[PDB]
Amino acid sequence: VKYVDKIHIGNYEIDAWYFSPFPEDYGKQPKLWLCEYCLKYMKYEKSYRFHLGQCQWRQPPGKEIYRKSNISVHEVDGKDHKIYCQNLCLLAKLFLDHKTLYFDVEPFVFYILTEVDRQGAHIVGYFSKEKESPDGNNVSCIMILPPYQRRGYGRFLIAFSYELSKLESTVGSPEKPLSDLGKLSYRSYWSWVLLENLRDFRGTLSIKDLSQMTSITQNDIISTLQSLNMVKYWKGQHVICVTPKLVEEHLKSAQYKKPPITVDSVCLKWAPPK
Ligand SMILES: O=C(NNS(=O)(=O)c1ccccc1F)c1cc(F)cc(-c2ccccn2)c1
Ligand SMILES: [Mg+2]
Ligand SMILES: [Zn+2]
Repeated sequence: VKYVDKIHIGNYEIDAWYFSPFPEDYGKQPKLWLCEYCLKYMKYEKSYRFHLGQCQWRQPPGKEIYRKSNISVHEVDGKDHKIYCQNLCLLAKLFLDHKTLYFDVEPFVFYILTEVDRQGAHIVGYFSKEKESPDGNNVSCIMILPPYQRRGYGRFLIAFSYELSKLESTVGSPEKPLSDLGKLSYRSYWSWVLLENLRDFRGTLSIKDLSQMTSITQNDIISTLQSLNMVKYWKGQHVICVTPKLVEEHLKSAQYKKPPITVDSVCLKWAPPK
């Protein structure tokens, strides 16, 4: 009843954070070996090395809905690529506590973030999304592989998820409960997006205005402004209350000085030209 506790994927060895229900015989091995392109999981270095020489995948399946320079996103329908998405969900569960869904991947669309070189498109992370979210969740689960965490890739995927919400003419919010790292990442993302808009629009924006500009829900906006102490309350209404000294002294922290990977909406292929 040994669990999977270590994986080898690409040129990375990664320790597990949580139990993932790989078949029992796969957990018995010291490490489990993942093809970084098709996400097939294997029990031995020799089966892994043989697969690397045979596997012709060099990128995620599905449609490449984003490509700028060597940063790429693939949209993968869980129904059209069931095995690939199950493998993805088992991999993700090694690093996600709350994720309970691994094999019934059909209700979901998966957005795979990759980093490309001459060899292929190397998986960095993903977020899943319900094709029909009754709550209004524009992200179900989001996971960045540990060697890529805290390096801007999670920020890119969060920004990407709100770009999709904009093109759908809707607001959206990540599904709860958030992971520990997702909660910090969303709070940091919401802060920068809201603080940048208030700096560049003179604050002449309501909470509803910000919600339409960013596809962030009014609730997530309000709780973020509350954390920034930038909202007044008047007769049941939340009112933005902000000055330049407030905006700048919150913006000029070290948090908002790493240059992001940036979602260039020009390179997002949402609708075909015909
Ligand atoms: O890698 C991430 N965060 N660091 S970040 O990209 O540089 C960044 C900077 C500023 C603002 C936001 C932001 F994401 C990241 C983001 C998430 F949503 C989830 C996970 C995650 C959680 C659980 C397991 C694996 N992965 C990791
Ligand atoms: Mg590790
Ligand atoms: Zn493969």
